[PDB]
Amino acid sequence: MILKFDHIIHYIDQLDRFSFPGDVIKLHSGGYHHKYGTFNKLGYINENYIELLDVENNEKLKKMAKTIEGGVAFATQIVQEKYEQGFKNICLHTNDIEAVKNKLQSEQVEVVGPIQMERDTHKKVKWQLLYIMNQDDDEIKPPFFIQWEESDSMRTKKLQKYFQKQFSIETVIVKSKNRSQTVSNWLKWFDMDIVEENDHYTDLILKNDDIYFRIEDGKVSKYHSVIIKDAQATSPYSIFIRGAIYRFEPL
Ligand SMILES: [Cl-]
Repeated sequence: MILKFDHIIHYIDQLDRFSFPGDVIKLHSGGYHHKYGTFNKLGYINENYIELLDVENNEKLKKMAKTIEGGVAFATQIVQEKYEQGFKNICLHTNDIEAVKNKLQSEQVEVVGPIQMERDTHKKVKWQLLYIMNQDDDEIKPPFFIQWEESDSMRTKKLQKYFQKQFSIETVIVKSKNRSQTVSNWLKWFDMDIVEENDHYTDLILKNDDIYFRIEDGKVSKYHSVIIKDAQATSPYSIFIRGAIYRFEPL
């Protein structure tokens, strides 16, 4: 199964007022997720993006969080994680979500979906989501899967106008209070390869993508930071904003 990094979710309260410092990453207004009462703004990088997410209809999201789908859904994590701002999850791209569902189901991993999804464009974009429902404990919310209705790469020719090619996502850093468990689960669910193992962290990689996934020991369990290679940077820097860390590195 060919998996690639699709997007990272950052929960930001009062997202309509929000912009990145010095407009380092340009943003484009997204749409509204009718099922959940959430809306987004998108930071297109290169064949992947940053999804900034907020809640417009709180009563709808709270209702939805109490359902079975709500126990796993990306939007309802806002409620379940007590409205704490920051990176919520990562989403992995597939061209065959049914093959992913069958592969996980053949390993007895309880899945939710495929869930049909849509949002209107400012001029309709469709996709399906599939979630992992771990019966055991999760320190880290499991990454979820996406299959865009639009073909690959029919999506790359439509969004190339928005891609900011000076940037390239390199690494996603996850802090876990149970690294051993997080690694074991991610190797099982995502068919990842082991890159590095030491007393502090484990680096993982998808078989069909160049992004590193660093799971490091921490006093917290969370999606912590993203490392973005910046072609226009001469010196590294980090931006802490609304509970998330965006690290920028030259080359
Ligand atoms: Cl975990």
